[PDB]
Amino acid sequence: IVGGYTCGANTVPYQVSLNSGYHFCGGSLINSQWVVSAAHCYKSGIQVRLGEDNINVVEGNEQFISASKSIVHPSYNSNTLNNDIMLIKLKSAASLNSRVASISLPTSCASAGTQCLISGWGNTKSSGTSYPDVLKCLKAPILSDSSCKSAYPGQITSNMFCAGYLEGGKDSCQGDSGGPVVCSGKLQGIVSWGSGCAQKNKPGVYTKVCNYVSWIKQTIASN
Ligand SMILES: [Ca+2]
Repeated sequence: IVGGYTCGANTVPYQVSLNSGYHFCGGSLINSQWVVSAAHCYKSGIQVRLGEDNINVVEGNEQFISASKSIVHPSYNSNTLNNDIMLIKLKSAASLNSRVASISLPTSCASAGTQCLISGWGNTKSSGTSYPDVLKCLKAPILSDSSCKSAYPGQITSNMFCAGYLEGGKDSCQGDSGGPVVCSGKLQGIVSWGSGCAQKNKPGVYTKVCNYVSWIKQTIASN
């Protein structure tokens, strides 16, 4: 997260870190057994780390649970990033309390101008590289479809939206991938892609979660 703030420990209780020997992506806990992330975060051997603040220090609220199965969206295209969503099942159910909690799925799509909270352990610099240990947060608005398409000609599908600031300076970044965009207490986006980070006229692009609620629910019901 570039141009954000330190969230505070366990203030984003649905935020998970996906670990394969090291943090590599965010995700969002959506029930005791299941995490939503980006398909471009797929790999084998994932351990889901819930209750994290400092990802390099055991602070007392962690739950580390290996994934039993990952399901990339049936129509994910890794070239275009269309349908950049993946479900991860935990081998055991997480213990839920105020520091580790699921986030609700949307019942309706969000509109441009809605304010959201984007979070993660990704790079905090727009030029060069610095990875935080503690969770970072950014409040940002959803942008109009027309401004999103104008920013990224030929690239924005109906399964994507832009959020952030066209002036630059405030965005998600590498290592935030897969993590949440939460608006009015609902998971509306997944950190997906962008050109660099926090660049002028190049906002963040996010998977439009409201399009996937049917698929998420039916997948959970049978897996
Ligand atoms: Ca920790």
